[PDB]
Amino acid sequence: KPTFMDEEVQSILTKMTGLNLQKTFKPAIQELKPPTYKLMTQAQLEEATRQAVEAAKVRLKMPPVLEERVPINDVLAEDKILEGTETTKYVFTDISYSIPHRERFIVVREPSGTLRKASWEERDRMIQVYFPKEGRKILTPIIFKEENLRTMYSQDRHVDVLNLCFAQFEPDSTEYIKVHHKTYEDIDKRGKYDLLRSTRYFGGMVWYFVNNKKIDGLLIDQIQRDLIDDATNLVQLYHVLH
Amino acid sequence: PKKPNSANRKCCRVRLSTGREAVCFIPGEGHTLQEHQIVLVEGGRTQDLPGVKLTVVRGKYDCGHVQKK
Amino acid sequence: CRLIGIKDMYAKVSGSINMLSLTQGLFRGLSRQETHQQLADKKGLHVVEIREECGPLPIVVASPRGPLRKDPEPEDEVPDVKLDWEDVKTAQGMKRSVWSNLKRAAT
Amino acid sequence: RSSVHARWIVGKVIGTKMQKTAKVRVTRLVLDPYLLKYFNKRKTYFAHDALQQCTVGDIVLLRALPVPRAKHVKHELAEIVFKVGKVIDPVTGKPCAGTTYLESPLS
Amino acid sequence: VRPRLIAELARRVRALREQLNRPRDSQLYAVDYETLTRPFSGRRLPVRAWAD
Amino acid sequence: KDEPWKYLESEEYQERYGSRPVWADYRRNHKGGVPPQRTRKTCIRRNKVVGNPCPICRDHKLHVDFRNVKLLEQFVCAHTGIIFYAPYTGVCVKQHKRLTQAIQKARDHGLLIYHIPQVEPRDLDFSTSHGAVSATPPAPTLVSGDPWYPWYNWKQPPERELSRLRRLYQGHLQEESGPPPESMP
Amino acid sequence: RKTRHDPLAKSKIERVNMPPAVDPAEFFVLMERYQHYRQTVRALRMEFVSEVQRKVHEARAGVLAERKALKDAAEHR
Amino acid sequence: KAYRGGHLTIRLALGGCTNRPFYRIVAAHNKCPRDGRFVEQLGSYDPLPNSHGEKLVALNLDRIRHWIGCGAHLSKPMEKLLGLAGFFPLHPMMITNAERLRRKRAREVLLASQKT
Amino acid sequence: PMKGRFPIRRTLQYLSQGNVVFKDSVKVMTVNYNTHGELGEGARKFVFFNIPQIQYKNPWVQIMMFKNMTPSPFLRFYLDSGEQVLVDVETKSNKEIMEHIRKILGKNEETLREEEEEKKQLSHPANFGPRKYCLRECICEVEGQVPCPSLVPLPKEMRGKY
RNA sequence: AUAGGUUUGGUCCUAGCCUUUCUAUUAGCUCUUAGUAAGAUUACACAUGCAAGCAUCCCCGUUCCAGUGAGUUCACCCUCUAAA
Ligand SMILES: [Mg+2]
Ligand SMILES: [Mg+2]
Ligand SMILES: [Zn+2]
Ligand SMILES: [Zn+2]
Repeated sequence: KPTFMDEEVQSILTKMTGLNLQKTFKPAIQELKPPTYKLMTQAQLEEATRQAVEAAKVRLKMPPVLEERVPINDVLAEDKILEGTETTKYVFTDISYSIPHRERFIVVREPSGTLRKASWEERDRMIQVYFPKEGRKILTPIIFKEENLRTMYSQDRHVDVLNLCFAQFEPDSTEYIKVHHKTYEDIDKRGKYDLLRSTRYFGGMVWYFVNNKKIDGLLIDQIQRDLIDDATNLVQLYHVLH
Repeated sequence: PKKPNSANRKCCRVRLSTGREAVCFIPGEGHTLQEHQIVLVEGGRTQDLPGVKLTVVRGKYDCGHVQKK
Repeated sequence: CRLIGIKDMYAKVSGSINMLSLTQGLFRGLSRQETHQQLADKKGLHVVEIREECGPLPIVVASPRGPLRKDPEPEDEVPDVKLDWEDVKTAQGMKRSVWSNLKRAAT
Repeated sequence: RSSVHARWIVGKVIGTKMQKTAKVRVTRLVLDPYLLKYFNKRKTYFAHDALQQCTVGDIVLLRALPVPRAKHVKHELAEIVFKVGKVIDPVTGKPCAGTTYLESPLS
Repeated sequence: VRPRLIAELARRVRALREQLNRPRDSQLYAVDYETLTRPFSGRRLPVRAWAD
Repeated sequence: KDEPWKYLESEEYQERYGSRPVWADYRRNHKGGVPPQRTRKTCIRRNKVVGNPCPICRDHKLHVDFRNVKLLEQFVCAHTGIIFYAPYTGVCVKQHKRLTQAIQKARDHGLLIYHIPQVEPRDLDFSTSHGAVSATPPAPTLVSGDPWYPWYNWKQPPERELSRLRRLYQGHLQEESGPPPESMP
Repeated sequence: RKTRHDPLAKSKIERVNMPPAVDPAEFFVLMERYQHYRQTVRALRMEFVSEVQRKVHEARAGVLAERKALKDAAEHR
Repeated sequence: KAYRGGHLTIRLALGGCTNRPFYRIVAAHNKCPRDGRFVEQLGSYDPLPNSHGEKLVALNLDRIRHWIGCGAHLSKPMEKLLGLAGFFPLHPMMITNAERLRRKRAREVLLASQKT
Repeated sequence: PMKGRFPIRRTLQYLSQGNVVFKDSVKVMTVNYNTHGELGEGARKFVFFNIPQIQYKNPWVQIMMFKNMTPSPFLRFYLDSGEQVLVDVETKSNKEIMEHIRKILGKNEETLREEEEEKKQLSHPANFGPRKYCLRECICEVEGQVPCPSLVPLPKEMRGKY
């Protein structure tokens, strides 16, 4: 019973991830306009803290990780007339409204008379060029280059790293999975499970470590720190999954 | 002009081709003009000079630089 | 402000313009005020500041040192409050002016 | 149906110096784009009393006719809902005076 | 409102003239048996009409 | 200085500023009253710096790039991501372009930190196998060769309509040959 | 450009309207495929009329709107 | 003053500046201007493709189909676009242009074999 | 100081503080109240304060404000057919009468939410229009064609420069 | 508008002109590389190049774009409907 998008399993995995109300909702460098100094009581403060914890938990609902893919060159409606004459990839689609980008029909053509459906990378680039969102750059991010990745992993700062990794690629891209695996491997070496407690993190960390049996460092850190109930829960999860 | 700054200004009437006709004043040491002249007139306004609203510009179809000794 | 230590605050010098008068007015204003701890001890409730940069995570500044009421401040209808109309006009952008807060002797 | 814009409208009867008609005015509120206040604004209208029920001084509803059968007349006065001075209460409301229960109710 | 009566009358007179003077397909449409043209209009004919 | 990264690490920075900004600590002697909405153009001129040098060009060795993060931190707000453009500070257009390029490079490399308030993604499905970008059973004609509408590919037509057309258009002599190939050199 | 009633210059109204180039086989293929496309376009116009009818049906005859109106009337009562 | 709203007549106008080719469909009647009294004003069309060759087109046929059902004619640009889009079959004009391109390539092969 | 003992009516925020919205079939909202008596303080304060809100929410309804009519006024409403809804105003609070009028003439919050969702669905920023009701005029301004060839220069790739 | 200048032997309230700067149109001056939007301002008047073709004659664009500000709450709705 793998169930990657389960309910209780994912809830327990998120619980294993430290909430940290000060780290998750850290005072970002945004338009810090003068807020209101309202007077809250004990019950109101407790309700606000509970709402913040719920929002942080909802923030830990993403992302999914399912390995990489391969850019397939589809061949649907073939027309033995062009065979390499009309290029530029003609696209004639009807942009409705409430349709996910994964279900669109970006009819990307080819120099021949075939009929492609937009390659994975090309489809993602076109989607980004169409309707952007929180960040999300067109081409690959310069922040996750070879030298840039090395500098980011050497300076110890995996908050903005995962933040941009989630707000840049898609939840099923080649470079996405590659960068995520590299970051997780760098996190494995030397125990430091703490910086990954203020952004999307459960993509493929604990799941991958339990599938490949890499919970040694996590168990060592848990035994060094404390939390016996969490240790028993992790042991039960390992016994169930394996 | 005035009592304290007792100078010798040359106030001459200048009629505008548009229609209005009023008095103006030409700056610059020594008035080299005369009468029959079609020179541009700017909206320059001098400080201490009653009855003056416009001046004569020695640029448009006249002179280039400024007189230098 | 530099002699006092303030690093950022706007002031609309309206009405008269004088040095001694302005200083006396500022002194009178700063003499009839209540600090955060004083306000907390007076009203009793916690001085929370809902930081806009953060989510619904409250952060108390001055905690109470005696009273602790369970019911918060009520939000009845039409609260009696007198404010300036020019401030609301500038906030909404009614009149036009390229000299309110553009490029002046700041910092 | 009523070809005119306004369908149902209430107003007071004043001008009646005509045959089988009664001029009626409608009071509406208009907002200022600066003062932020709703000021009272009246507008005279032309009704059509097919039988002339009351003389003058009555606030009654109106029913817009399909097509104007003259020039500007558009409403039709065919029902007096209340009488000015003898206002009727919701329940057990008898024709009484102003702020004086001369007609003992609950009788 | 004041409707432009001068312009309306002019346009009405022009329309009435164009309607009552309706010329049949013989007056101005008289086809020539040599030059291969039509009066009034004065336009040319297609290459196929060189002898049709 | 050749291979700098030393002014800030030396005592000159401590003796000069150390804690105050560099863009605000400037006094423009232009038309007094209030700074202008447009500042000086090119810092340098020919070989000398005519007039008061730029607030950045007055420093001889310090450059503008991601290597010098102190300058970027001083130019940007300590708690806001707003860049103080040149009209607000008073810097040559060359130094303004240099600062813009340095800020762009820093933000592209991952220098300036900033938390992104993320939300739900763009799609609800997460699987590279949906039927919208997979395949589709072909058509019988498409499998046989020519797709739907068999009149797409070339087809030697009869001769009656050819004679008709030759009878119609005659002045424009344009004779063909036969079915042209479908290749492309 | 011209506007019917114009003085019309003199440097173009003195040449025959020559027809374009026409290749027998190529032009016959042109016309056959054009007739096929025109028949298909007429069929697709009929289908567009049918689709407009279906849309008007789904919009007006939609029982959802009538049920919502009836529920609103019941709530008002 | 009286409109018509009857049969449509899609008219084009490649108005713009130098080094800037941009379509501009305008639906109206046969006896009406472009910016004058019309029936429906639709968005423009993208002639050349965007970067990395990806000619994106927004099919705004929602109301065009209704107008066709109610009576609306088409022009050469709209006809060719509908033909090469997806709803209508491949426009015969473009297929015959591809055939002419094939003939041109055959002539080029002949010239290359003859010359050198 | 301001020109009003209750300046809440002139504070901007009061305009956005609206909430109640009458149906699309209402016509007239005749309402009479008393001002001299001290019995119905609730309804008095209600009619005095919470009225510009509903008016700004939709100023397509008629208003009637009287001074002294009877110790037991009413609130005569009107529907599509011009009916006559009768209800007493004496001995009523402010929020109570507000909820009552919102349930009678006012529209349920569900209807307003559905209308807002329909309006959001109507919004289609994906379309292109030369600056008016949409954004990004043509594909040139956005990441696509040359960004406005009329301003930015071009290399020898174009014609007429060789 | 966060500075104020400009009265009086001097000060306060109090009110007139004005910058400090963004600018759109331009006088002179000086006057690099490569490329673009404009060269009617005046409801002043006009040479030369001209600008309407055409499909088998039927016929439409010609009431199109192209320019001007004479006039200037026609440039948008409710009850709905005219050719087509
Ligand atoms: Mg004095
Ligand atoms: Mg005019
Ligand atoms: Zn510089
Ligand atoms: Zn353009």
